[PDB]
Amino acid sequence: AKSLRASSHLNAKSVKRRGVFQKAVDAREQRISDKLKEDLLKQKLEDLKKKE
Amino acid sequence: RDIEAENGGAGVFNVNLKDKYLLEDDEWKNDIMPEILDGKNVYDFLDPEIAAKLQALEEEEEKLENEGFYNEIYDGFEASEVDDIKEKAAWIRN
Amino acid sequence: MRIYQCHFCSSPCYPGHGIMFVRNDAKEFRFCRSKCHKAFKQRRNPRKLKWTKAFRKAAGKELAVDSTLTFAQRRNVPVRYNRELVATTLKAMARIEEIRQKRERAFYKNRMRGNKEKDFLRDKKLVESNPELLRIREVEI
Amino acid sequence: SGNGAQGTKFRISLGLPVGAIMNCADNSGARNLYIIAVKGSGSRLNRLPAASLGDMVMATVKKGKPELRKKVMPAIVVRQAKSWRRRDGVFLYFEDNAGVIANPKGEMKGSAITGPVGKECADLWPRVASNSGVVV
Amino acid sequence: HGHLGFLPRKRAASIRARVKAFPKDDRSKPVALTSFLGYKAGMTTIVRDLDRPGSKFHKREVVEAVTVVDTPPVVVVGVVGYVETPRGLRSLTTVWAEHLSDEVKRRFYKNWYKSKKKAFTKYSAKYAQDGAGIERELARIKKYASVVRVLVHTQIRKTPLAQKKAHLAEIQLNGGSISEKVDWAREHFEKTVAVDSVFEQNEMIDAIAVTKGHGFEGRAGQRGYHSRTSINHKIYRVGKGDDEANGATSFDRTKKTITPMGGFVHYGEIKNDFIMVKGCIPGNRKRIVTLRKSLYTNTSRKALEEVSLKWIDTASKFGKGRFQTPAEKHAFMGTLKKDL
RNA sequence: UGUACAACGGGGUAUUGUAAGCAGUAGAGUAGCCUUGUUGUUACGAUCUGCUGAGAUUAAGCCUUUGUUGUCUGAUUUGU
RNA sequence: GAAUGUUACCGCAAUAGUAAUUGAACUUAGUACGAGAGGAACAGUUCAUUCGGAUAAUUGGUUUUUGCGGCUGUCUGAUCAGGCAUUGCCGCGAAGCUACCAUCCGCUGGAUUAUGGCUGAACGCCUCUAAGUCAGAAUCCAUGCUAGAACGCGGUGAUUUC
RNA sequence: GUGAUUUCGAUUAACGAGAUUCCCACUGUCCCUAUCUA
RNA sequence: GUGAACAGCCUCUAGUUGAUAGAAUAAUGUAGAUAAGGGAAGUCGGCAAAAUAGAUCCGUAACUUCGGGAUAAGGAUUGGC
Ligand SMILES: [Zn+2]
Repeated sequence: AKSLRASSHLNAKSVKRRGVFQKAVDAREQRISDKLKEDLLKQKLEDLKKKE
Repeated sequence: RDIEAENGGAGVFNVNLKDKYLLEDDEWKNDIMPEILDGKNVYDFLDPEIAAKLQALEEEEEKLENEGFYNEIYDGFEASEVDDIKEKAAWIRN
Repeated sequence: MRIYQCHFCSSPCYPGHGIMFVRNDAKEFRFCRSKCHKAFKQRRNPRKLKWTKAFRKAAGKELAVDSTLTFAQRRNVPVRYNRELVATTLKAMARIEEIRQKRERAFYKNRMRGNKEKDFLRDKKLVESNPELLRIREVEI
Repeated sequence: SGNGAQGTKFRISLGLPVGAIMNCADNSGARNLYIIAVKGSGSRLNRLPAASLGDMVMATVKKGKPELRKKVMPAIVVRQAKSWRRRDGVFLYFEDNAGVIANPKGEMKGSAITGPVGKECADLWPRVASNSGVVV
Repeated sequence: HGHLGFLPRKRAASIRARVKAFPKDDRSKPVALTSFLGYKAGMTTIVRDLDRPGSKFHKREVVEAVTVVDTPPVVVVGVVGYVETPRGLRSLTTVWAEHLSDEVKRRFYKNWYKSKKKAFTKYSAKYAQDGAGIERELARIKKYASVVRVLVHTQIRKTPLAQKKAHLAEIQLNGGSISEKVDWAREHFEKTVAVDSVFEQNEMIDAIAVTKGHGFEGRAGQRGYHSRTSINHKIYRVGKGDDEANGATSFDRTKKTITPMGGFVHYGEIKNDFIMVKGCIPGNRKRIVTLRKSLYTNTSRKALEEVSLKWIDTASKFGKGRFQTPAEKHAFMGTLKKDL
């Protein structure tokens, strides 16, 4: 059987990873960043409520 | 198999089995059918004229409520007297 | 998923819970817990075991036949999916369970009528039969 | 899953080690099936090979017909007393242990199977499915 | 016998297991935390409606064990810059937020009740008129640091734990330039970061924790209480604390939270955000656990498939629980003696 | 000197399987009485039934707490 | 575990160890190839074997929870409530422990070997080799994982009133 | 000197802390361990 | 008292409360137990454990020196009132 370190299956994994998997990763990270910005804005709005 | 090949190919294509559903409305084809609610199976309660049967049930319920289906002294002595007797009994048992 | 009911005590069986025994005549007994399963293996009678719904309904601790109780059965004829029908079912299930709770409380109260009378009779017998301890009670008070 | 099975087989709790006698659940004329080996059994030192529902074993006939005795033949396990977990969510078990005689290609030697057949065994062996009257 | 890579079998130096590798950074991406802190709060069971083409269980439902990790938002209280040297990474500067809660100030004491609680009182004097010293140190980090990590601490007072001392850790910031990382940290000083701004559902994460201790076992010696890093645990649900119906799915309409009847055993109820992770993770209930992002871009269809949960088991774990809610229990049993 | 801690108590959650006492016109029958029956009568009587999913236990490594009572301190050592 | 002012928190990483394995199934396909009989593989998917590290939601086992109930003999006048029978015996039994008897998880870059080459002399032909250079094995070194030098190192907090 | 007795050097019931091969039953001997008490 | 019983178990009269103590409860050891499915596959070797066990009724083979074998084997039953 092909090993975990098998070069052919490693090349196949690399070419697969370069595509749809990485696209999913990038979209996920963008959404996570957007909701992190939303979280910061929410806390800053609570601080603004305190000031007001 | 042509649609499968165009989309993903065999082993990665994910066919939507709700697309060939024959319903009164097409927008209902992509809907989640609930099955659990408070320890009951929804499919068990799923049947036509459920509204008519529930109307009959509520009518019988109103009749029972009208008839009074949902609702401290003894001979010789009053409420305080029976309370004193019960208090003495509890004291004796203790 | 399907919520089953225990063959022995009739308690609900949820996914993964309990154990199933398939007999050679190919009928499946689902047990909610090893207590019920072991009682079944010992061949005890649920209708005799007081903590089972079989015994309770047999002996009259609770109602076995009721208009609310007739609503739920295993449907062997499927119905076409209809969103309005599903929403009406979701409403009616809560309404029916509420009505069944009211009827269950009424049935229990009807079962337990007379308890106050028996308690008063026993208290009267005890107080009358013990006049000498009332003297000590009054000495304290 | 050896030769004749249909697709992949998941792990099921082992119930029948080598040297076990199970019932024979077909009308081939055998009364029991004595396990001498289990096909597709991974090797570990000082471990008895064992079989589960849906497995193919090699068995002799301890009790049955004189023609069917004396010969090692393939059999397929269709019932086990040992409880196993079904992936949809149930732990279940049968009353006894039972298997059916078969050829190397998985075809049933007999004509029908008596008693419930394990769903896993039926879905793995199409001939068992064809000859089953009760599937769980 | 045994895997020789897990030698020596000695006790972990700390109860909080160390993260020894963060994901490789990509500067073009936005600023994100690589890791999060939580407390292990028991396990339960779910029914998943599986969509996995090729499988014998495609379009069929399976029952899975899951772990629940109680994750109230972490508080950002500091930043540390690292410079690479011919001898490895070296920390050059630590900058702290102006105010720190008693929850984190307890971490700096062995005997809190007896102390004058002077910790960081002289540090707070740097935010006096211009913040010039704080700004100079942040400028130093921006100029020389090649790796920036943020100091965060857990809000252990939001948990059912008897411990009042918060756990403090470094979390690597990935994405953006060094100056953008430092700006993000400075903006988030004394602010909370929620678990859903770090992770999301269907994502594969890694669990780093110290395992269950077993004392002396028969060569003989210490068994358990080792640092372990388990990888590729799928997130089945990121729940919200302020959300009723935490345990309700689209298929199960019962309005109920994630907390089982009677509470988790040896751990209270879940009243915060939580992570439902498929399978088991190292550690036992109440242990502090570190959740890390995947080190590599996973090439599995398992990392891609969406999770559709049908039902979450909220029956009692304190016995052979049969009822999901107390209302269901009452509706089954009926009217008891003390109800009248 | 606190959304402090503890001991009790309260509520959940579980385990078992229906407590003690009393009552019955339920109980193989036997004896006693006599208003010789067509639910005549009395004593004993394994067991049965109702009060009664009752009663008991439930953290000791379960969860929770607008209650009650209390506690909040001794000793040693460490300096560029 | 003493000592490197004290004490506390967060880190670095020299060095040492190191782990994954094999089979099958779908599709490619009844295709390439073949008078026929027969009949592959790469890319894309899904499982299992052996081994390892965990874990206790569920199922199973276990009970001094002597938790609840039951039984024999004797003893406390009887009832109640209990004692003794070296865990008296029996049924169930939470919690804990635990099982291939249960569940989960176990990767990806450089440099190479054999070999196949490019340019190219030696040797006015030629030549994969001499200078140079491209690919390439489950190999090597890294990545990752475990420990962390108690005489390796860094950052940071607080540092005694008589 | 032989060692009951009978029958035809062989044979022999009853008995044995004597020796050997199997059978049923049984099982933690084992697959494969796990738990409880002192 | 139970019981066939000077057995074992509990009690009355009489006697004793002696054995270095305290705190913890990891592995291991010794003694005593339980266990899914399988059932000798373990081992030189069923070693050790398990299973059997009292009494009443029925029933009992080969062989035999006619005395035995024999509690052969194999079934049913056992409380309280
Ligand atoms: Zn039960």
